[PDB]
Amino acid sequence: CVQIIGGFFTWTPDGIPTLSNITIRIPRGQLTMIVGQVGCGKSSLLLATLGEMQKVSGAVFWGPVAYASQKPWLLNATVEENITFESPFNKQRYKMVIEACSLQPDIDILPHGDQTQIGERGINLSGGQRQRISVARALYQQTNVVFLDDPFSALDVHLSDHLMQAGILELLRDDKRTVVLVTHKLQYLPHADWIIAMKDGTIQREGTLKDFQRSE
Ligand SMILES: Nc1ncnc2c1ncn2[C@@H]1O[C@H](COP(=O)(O)OP(=O)(O)OP(O)(O)=S)[C@@H](O)[C@H]1O
Repeated sequence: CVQIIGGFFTWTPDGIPTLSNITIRIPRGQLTMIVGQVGCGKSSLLLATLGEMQKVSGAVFWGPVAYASQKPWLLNATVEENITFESPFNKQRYKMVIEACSLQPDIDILPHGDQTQIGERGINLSGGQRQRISVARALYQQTNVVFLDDPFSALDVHLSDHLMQAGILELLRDDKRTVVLVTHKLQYLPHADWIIAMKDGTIQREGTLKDFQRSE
């Protein structure tokens, strides 16, 4: 599991802290949503769980962890390359990830059916395509933990439903990975195990769905 006790850090060598008194357990094989308002330390907590931000006074334990950031990024290479990301290619695995991301038709829409040279930052692609490619990169890698920083911001309702069904609840939940996804929707609340509510950089309440509905 991913254990955190006494969260405390900020974005400076000295200054007022934004991370304050966070204690969270992320057990294996469990969907964990993080919900809250705009500016409640969701992605900050994501990067702190990563070890990206060495906290001032606190303990954090859990490694190579797959992670798709909020702002999508690409390489100066092909689509297959960005989705493989220096990994030995697979037939069934890669085709599964391609189909489960609702990406094969739009991939075939491009001027080059595949191995198309993705431009610098993705000028000849749209935001939703970049996001789907990032989510495919995150899902395709073989690892224990996956983070997805709101992968449903530039997607429709149909594509988001198909992604959360085929790629998340059927493919991620298949191999029993520790999926930690942060977003704000309705369909995903009853599909997770632990609900995490954040307010002003503090965990307001914590627990499961029933422990959240039986509390204030
Ligand atoms: N890379 C960074 N460097 C310095 N400051 C940052 C950085 N990222 C975020 N911040 C600051 O940290 C504060 C909180 O940022 P976030 O944690 O990303 O907000 P959030 O609502 O919890 O998650 P979002 O909005 O979905 S990314 C913001 O006010 C930023 O000014």
